[PDB]
Amino acid sequence: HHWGYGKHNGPEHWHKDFPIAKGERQSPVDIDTHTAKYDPSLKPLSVSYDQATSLRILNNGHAFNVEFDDSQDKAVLKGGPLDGTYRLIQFHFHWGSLDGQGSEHTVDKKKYAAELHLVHWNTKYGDFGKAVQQPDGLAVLGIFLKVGSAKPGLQKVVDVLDSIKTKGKSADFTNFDPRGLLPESLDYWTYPGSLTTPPLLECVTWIVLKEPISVSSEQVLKFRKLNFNGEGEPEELMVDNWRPAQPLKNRQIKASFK
Ligand SMILES: [Hg+2]
Ligand SMILES: [Zn+2]
Repeated sequence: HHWGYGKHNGPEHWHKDFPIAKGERQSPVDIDTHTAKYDPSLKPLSVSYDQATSLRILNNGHAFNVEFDDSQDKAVLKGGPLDGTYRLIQFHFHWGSLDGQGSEHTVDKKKYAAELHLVHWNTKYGDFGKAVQQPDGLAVLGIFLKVGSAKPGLQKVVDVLDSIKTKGKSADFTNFDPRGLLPESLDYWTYPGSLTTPPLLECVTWIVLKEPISVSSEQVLKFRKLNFNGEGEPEELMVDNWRPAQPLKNRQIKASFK
């Protein structure tokens, strides 16, 4: 029926409705740190989130998205391997049922507890919908989360989850600062890829940060209390909403560091 992460509608079934699932630049991928090419020409990343405007948080049935006002250049990403300005439209997470899994990208086969995706679209294309029709239409910042100390800047998100337990529910979520989720260093790996959930469009320039942020056991625990299902339906815990690593094929992963 509709895609999901269960045994009957999970990642291994996606190709039937979305043939691109077996494409040439699918994500996520395993990052082999020993064959990644240090590219000294890669410029530093420029994250300008000081004027970001969060608007709402929403349980969409596969994750929860925090949406931002992208009608103007308020929170943008540029620099790095990018040409042009990309606007932040939303961020979400992928997590596991256990601390030993949850991330989509892996480093030398290592899986993290979760992975944060900050989705941006290339402004030269006018809107998000037009951006998804271009090979350089999107830029996604991937940040790994490991279990340890609590992340202060993440608590506001955790506290509001109670209000959006089921699919379709949303809540106002203004004045949230995404800078509170960034690690200290901006060193990264980058390769050409795709969205990790259907439609799985190959329009993404992935920028995966080398340094993960840490969150407490109690913080990721609240993520696991969300439901894939809508209100009044049989409860299905929202856990393991991640896609397995895909073949790298004819692609080179470049590192901004050495
Ligand atoms: Hg595309
Ligand atoms: Zn994602």
